Amino acid sequence: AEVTQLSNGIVVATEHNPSAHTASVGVVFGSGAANENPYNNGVSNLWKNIFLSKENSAVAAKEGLALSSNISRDFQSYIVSSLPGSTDKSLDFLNQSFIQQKANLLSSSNFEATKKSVLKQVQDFEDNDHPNRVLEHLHSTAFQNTPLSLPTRGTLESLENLVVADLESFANNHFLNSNAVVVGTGNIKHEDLVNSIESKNLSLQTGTKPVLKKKAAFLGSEVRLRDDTLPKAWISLAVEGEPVNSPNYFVAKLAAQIFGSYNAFEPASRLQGIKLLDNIQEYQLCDNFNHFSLSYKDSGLWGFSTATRNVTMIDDLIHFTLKQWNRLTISVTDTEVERAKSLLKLQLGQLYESGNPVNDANLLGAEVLIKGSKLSLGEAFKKIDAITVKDVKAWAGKRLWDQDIAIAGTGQIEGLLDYMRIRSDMSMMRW
Amino acid sequence: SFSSLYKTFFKRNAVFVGTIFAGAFVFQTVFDTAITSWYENHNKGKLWKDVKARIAA
Ligand SMILES: CCCCCCCCCCCO[C@@H]1O[C@H](CO)[C@@H](O[C@H]2O[C@H](CO)[C@@H](O)[C@H](O)[C@H]2O)[C@H](O)[C@H]1O
Repeated sequence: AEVTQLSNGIVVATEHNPSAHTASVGVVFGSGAANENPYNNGVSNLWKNIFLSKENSAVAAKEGLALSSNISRDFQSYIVSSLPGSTDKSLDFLNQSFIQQKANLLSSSNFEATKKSVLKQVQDFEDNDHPNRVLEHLHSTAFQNTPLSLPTRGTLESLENLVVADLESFANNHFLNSNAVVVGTGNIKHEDLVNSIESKNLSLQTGTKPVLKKKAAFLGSEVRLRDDTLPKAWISLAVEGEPVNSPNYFVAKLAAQIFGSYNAFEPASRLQGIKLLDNIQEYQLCDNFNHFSLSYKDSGLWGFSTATRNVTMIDDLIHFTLKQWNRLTISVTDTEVERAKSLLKLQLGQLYESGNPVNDANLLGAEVLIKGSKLSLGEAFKKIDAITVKDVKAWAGKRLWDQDIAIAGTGQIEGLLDYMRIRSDMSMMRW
Repeated sequence: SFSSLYKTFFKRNAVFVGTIFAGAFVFQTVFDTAITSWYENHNKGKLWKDVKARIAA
């Protein structure tokens, strides 16, 4: 009823949900793509896929279990889902995969087949997923030569050069008890899980701490992947944002909610209380846009992504959007701040109070790894309601006004002006 | 110019038009006096003021 957190060597964290009809048990490691290098980039993604390999999944399915794995920038997860009663069967599989097995999943035929699978996977993403590919390039240029610049799926070049040894090296260096948290969500009790874990013994690399490196840094820059054969222009643009556990974490998320998301083809989306919408609908400057406040351990990105077929008016799209951002520093109104509060609460509620145990597992593990605990919506909502117009203006004057930007784009971006023209729009002339 | 010296007066903002114009007014006065003084001193003895000092009727 408040999320329990116990440690006996292995940190166990659970979140009991009485309305849930299933249960998820897994392990979340405090290491992701941000802990790789340009040459082993994609190793985590390769691990995810061998864990989700047919051999491993068939074994789990026979037991009535479903496997899930997510590779993020700061973390990595491996979850098993089952009925509330088969919760102990999940632990056995989990125990087996990360303690008993090794040479079973890393066999020549399984590794090569899995490698070939992720290779075609990544190739398709880079070849067809334009909005996400652009967002990945935003991170790449914004944090270039820094941990946060590496794509989570890895790069084709490094992927084709990866061997079983690379996987093992990463596992020995990151899949450690000191860098992990065993999570339990859905319909399960803490005692049931802690005792079932405390039932077994061993340690498997005890006291071993993960590798350390240099911190993430934001660099005003841009990467342009022009492709005149594509039907649209896809653009992502952002300034240095807030890291997780930043004092302005919510103020930044609220600022992003002010401008929000938009889908020109959805009737209700066109009626939102967003001033930018009055400027962009007259000549239909875009098909959609979405503002974000991405937060990581060392840094973050605040900005937006947009897609448009109006290739001759991209300059107006960017101009109007950045002119609106200017407003956060000098003229954002009370009702805009109040509307943002309500919608932010709804966003967080939908994110944290989702009816999915695997989602809760990922969120719970990631947070307890970073701050040792998980913040409740009750506390989050209180912080949000305390945000004032002066807080937004103070934050904007620091993060937005006359600040460097990172830009990424693909498709028909001839109309996207030079860096300086876009950068100049981060402020307004004053007397 | 030194970064910290600039920051104490304008922080991370460029100088505004109002201050530019105000500075131009001050510049005009100080610059004129400095140039005139250096110019007249450089030609000391040749100026009418200097000649009138000795010469009379
Ligand atoms: C025809 C002959 C007449 C010549 C007269 C010369 C004109 C001088 C104009 C001088 C300053 O005009 C001034 O320019 C600076 C940018 O340099 C503007 O600054 C604006 O952009 C800068 C740079 O991104 C921001 O730091 C700043 O916060 C913002 O207000 C300022 O608001 C404006 O007031």
